[PDB]
Amino acid sequence: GAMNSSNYAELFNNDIKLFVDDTNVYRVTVHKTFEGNVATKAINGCIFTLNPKTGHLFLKIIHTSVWAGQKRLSQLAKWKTAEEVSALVRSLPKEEQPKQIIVTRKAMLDPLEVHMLDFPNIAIRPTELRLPFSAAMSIDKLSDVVMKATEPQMVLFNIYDDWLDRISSYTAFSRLTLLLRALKTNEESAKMILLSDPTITIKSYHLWPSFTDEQWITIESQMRDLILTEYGRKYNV
Amino acid sequence: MNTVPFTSAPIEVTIGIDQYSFNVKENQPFHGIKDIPIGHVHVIHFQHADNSSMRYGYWFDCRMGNFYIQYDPKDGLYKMMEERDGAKFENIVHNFKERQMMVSYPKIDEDDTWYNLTEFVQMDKIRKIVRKDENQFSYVDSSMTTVQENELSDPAHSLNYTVINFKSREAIRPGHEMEDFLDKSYYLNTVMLQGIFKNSSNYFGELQFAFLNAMFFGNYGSSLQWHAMIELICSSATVPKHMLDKLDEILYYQIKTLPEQYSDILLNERVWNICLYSSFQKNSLHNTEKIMENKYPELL
Repeated sequence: GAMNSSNYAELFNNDIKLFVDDTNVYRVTVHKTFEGNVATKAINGCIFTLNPKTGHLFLKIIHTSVWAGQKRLSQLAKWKTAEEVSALVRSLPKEEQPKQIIVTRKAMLDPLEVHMLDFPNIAIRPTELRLPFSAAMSIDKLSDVVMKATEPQMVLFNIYDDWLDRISSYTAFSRLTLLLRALKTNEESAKMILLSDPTITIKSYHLWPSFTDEQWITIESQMRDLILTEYGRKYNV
Repeated sequence: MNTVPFTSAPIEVTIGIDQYSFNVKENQPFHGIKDIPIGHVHVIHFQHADNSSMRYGYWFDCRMGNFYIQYDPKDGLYKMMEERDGAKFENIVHNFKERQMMVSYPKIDEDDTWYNLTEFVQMDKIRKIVRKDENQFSYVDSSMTTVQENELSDPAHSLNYTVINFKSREAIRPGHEMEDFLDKSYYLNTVMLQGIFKNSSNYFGELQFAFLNAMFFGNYGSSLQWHAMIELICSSATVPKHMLDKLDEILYYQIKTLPEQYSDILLNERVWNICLYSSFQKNSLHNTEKIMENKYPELL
């Protein structure tokens, strides 16, 4: 059944699993027409498919051409997500195929179950966790490859950089969720915290700055403070 | 007009014949049911006064043989049996009729209810769903599970309804996942109608049989089968016009006949709301929508 606070350690065991987030697949700008009606313009999206144990991110870029001449795009977006995840599983050698896929939104369950009928032993699960994967497009290098794509493209990243050399996958996932939660709550403030000291750079092969263990503790504190402030604002408490 | 004689009635029991029912007292001189209309299947059903658990009964067609009921004190139930000796049977029935120890099948001349509930139901199809080939009649009860329920445990005592599963390779063509899941027309028309049932009459026959087993025995698996077969039609954008018109009549008579007090356990809220208000066929079941809105507006 559903992934929650109770069965959280299961994410970091030795059973291969992937999280799938579809919240950036179908993306639009809403604008006025000459006649003063409203219309949407699609922009490039992505499927966020993440191994929480290894940090391996399978970023399938969704080019705006996939929506051309299609109806009910928010519904199609769920099925296109399930098609691309199914294609990804089929492309992996048997020993690399996930035993579980956890969808971040319950609306993905039926589309993914139907696309994965050929894999009856792969469990498709919802989660009660409110994961901030929607903020993936606040990571500058992920945003850049999505917006520059001129065709459908899969790009592979490690969303943890080299953190697993120094910390466990539990701690790396906690750091990632806190960074993404901050970026989601106040993007400008989160990015200011990450880049304010110009002496700490992002390696060409990394997503996040090259913080020492001590600098990560300071960064993580600044992100928690950003999140609590913003909360007191939202809720006048 | 055919007759199902009873050897005796040693235990107090409610006896059903089709949509009718009679209370019989322990050792009441009851010797059976006469004037049963030829041309239809019939069901004779039982609920013991001392154990209102296990409704059970027998589907039969009097054209296929001479049937009687005899209580078995070892197995503790009223059993259907075939009398192979024509003269012995005619002589038994004639005596019981002369002594007027039989109830008459109480059909009102105007009343087409039983025809309307059994229009497509045929004994030969019943005998493939309920397997016991040494008998020409079929036993069903409250607790019998379906082949589909068993997959998800005695195969001899199972209801072999056609398995319908919306999230199965059978239902979904590779490369047509979304199309086939949101519009079940290929599953209805190619897999089920052309492939398995051969025609709409056999499909409706199974649907009507599943309803009647749900209603007369509170058979849960039968209720699941009845709903799945309705939902497969209502979830198909492309259905022959004659099938939709016939489905509206079938369901109308089923909803008309259901006891008002059993709507809560025999009607699936999700399926009916989907079929009448969201599905492709939401505007194709006028008679059914009108009786459901007037009789069970709570469910909706």
